[PDB]
Amino acid sequence: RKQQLAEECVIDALLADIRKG
Amino acid sequence: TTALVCDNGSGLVKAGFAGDDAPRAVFPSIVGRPRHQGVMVGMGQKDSYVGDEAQSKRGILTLKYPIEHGIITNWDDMEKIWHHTFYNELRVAPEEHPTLLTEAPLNPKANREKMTQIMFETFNVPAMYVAIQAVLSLYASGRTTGIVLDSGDGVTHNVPIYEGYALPHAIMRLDLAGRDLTDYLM
Ligand SMILES: Nc1ncnc2c1ncn2[C@@H]1O[C@H](COP(=O)(O)OP(=O)(O)O)[C@@H](O)[C@H]1O
Ligand SMILES: [Mg+2]
Repeated sequence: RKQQLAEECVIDALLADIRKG
Repeated sequence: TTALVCDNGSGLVKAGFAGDDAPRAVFPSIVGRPRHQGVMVGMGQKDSYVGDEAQSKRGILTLKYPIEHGIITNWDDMEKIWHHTFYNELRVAPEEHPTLLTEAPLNPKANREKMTQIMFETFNVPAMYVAIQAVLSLYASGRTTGIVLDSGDGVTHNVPIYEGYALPHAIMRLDLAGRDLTDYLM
């Protein structure tokens, strides 16, 4: 132990389709 | 390949392409037939008239609506409606275009069956889909949730959708719409 211690979306899709028409 | 949208409503057929804002063709769903003694010879007398031609010549035509309350009753008139809206209104080949069609909820399944069969055999396509009108109305609203009251000429239905999940036990269809109001105004 001493050695170890030393080691340490609906909205976006639908608006996209609206702007596609 | 641009897809096709064709809302075959009870009153008005509305068809056009994807990625477009206004519908390309909006015209009423009527098939006219002559009801009088054709006395003049020749001059392009037709056995039938579809759409706005039947609207113009409506004094001498019996007009028939092939859709009543969302259900297609007469089918050869419906084929004439589809042939007119493919080849005259839109002037496109159905052999090279996928086609989305609309439908009221709680429809008879045989309408979907015969729609699929005619649309895959008479006007054979690469692909087809049948949707619900209120979901497209919620798409055009651009939002996520809500209740949609869609009221055409034959069908008035309420569809509630929360977070992109429809609730099919709460769909409420009523066959009271603009044609019934037209008959009541008569
Ligand atoms: N400006 C208006 N005022 C009142 N009613 C209208 C108006 N425009 C259309 N309508 C009614 O709305 C009904 C449905 O229109 P629409 O949704 O296009 O029907 P369909 O798609 O079933 O042919 C029509 O039958 C018509 O009576
Ligand atoms: Mg309508």
